[PDB]
Amino acid sequence: QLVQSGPEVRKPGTSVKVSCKAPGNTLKTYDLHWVRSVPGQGLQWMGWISHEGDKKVIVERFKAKVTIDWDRSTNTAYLQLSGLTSGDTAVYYCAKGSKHRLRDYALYDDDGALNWAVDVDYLSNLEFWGQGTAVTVSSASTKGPSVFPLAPSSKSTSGGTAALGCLVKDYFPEPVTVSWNSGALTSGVHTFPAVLQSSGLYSLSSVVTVPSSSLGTQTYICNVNHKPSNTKVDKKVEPKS
Amino acid sequence: VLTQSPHSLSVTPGESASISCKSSHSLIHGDRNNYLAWYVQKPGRSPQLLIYLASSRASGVPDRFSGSGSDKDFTLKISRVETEDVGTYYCMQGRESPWTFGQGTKVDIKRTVAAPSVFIFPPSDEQLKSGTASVVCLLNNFYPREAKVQWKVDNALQSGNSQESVTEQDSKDSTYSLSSTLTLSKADYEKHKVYACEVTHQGLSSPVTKSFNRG
Repeated sequence: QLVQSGPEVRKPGTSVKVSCKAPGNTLKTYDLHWVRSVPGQGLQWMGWISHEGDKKVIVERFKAKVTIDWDRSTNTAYLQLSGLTSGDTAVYYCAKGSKHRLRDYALYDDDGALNWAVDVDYLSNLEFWGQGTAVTVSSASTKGPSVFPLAPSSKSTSGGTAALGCLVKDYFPEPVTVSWNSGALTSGVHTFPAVLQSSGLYSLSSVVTVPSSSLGTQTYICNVNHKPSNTKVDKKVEPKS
Repeated sequence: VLTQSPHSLSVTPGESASISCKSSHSLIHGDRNNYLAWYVQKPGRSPQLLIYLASSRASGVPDRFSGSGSDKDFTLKISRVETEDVGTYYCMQGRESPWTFGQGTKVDIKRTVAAPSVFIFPPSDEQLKSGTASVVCLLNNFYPREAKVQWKVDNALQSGNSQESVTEQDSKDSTYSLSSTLTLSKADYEKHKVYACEVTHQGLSSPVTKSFNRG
């Protein structure tokens, strides 16, 4: 149970500030962590802050352009990406965790007093995670999606079942939500994830398999909504042979 | 390093799944403390904790999840696997700095093999009017996720001008769907006659070519 800020879109070279926190004064005794999730590349631990506040460590990869912080008065935590590149387009996770703190070294006075001591922190777990914040880095500008029909035909029919769909092409940025018959058509619907084209614009395909008995009987309209361009699109898919 | 195994995993429902994590160096400090944890990241969800200190179950975590091993060899065991458990699992160490994750393990629900019905869609008149040609091949409801797709234009296979995506595994029938999109210029599109989607899959008795004639 951790709440983070909404998704972010940045032109290259700029900076993005990401916030995250539990409700109120919940997990003050839990350490702050930041994990990076690149879709299809794995999980990445960036850095951490001790709940005591005597530690703030950042991994060499992110050392140059990343800042972590936490002002204890609002209890709220922050992550800062600067000098953004295209390779910084990833999902950023915050996490609260427990740990072990055991003294590894000690140096004493000649009369017994402790002169110097070093502690070592051992990660126990990351128990509480945030919803996640998506950061997108591109030179592209906001562009409304072109919607084209995937017509059902003789070639797109197997047995007694046919398939049609909408093709959402060349938009920016994500996300695009696709519906069929305003939510009335649910069974057999397959909406694939958007693919990043060579242009820098996304393309998306939403399909649904229907019996050929319905092609004349029923009407199949896809609703394509794209908030960033303030566009909602209704397109009717017909069988044109 | 942390080396997690296997890279991919498929479990017939109601069986047991064993994922391993192996450290080059010791993960024990002091008395008997193995600082290695296990996590899940289900599709569309944030990571969530399963096991910590090698063998300790987190709160609200089903009894089927267990941890074992020590020092170097570590194993996550999921038994009585259900549809809920599908996702990517990660191991994480907390001994040496910096703390790192495992490379991940895609856990999959294994069903009986299902061949895909392959569909094909020519470029619409609406899109051709806009000066671009996009050809779509659709493979529906198949298992496993591994499918090989090739685009032939005048029986010359296309390379570097197509890109595909797969749906997440459907919870109902445990199958996938693939949508490949071949993009061509309007000029190049009408300079060629036949367009085909050559699909190979385990379920298929023989490689399937869904083709249409331009015009």
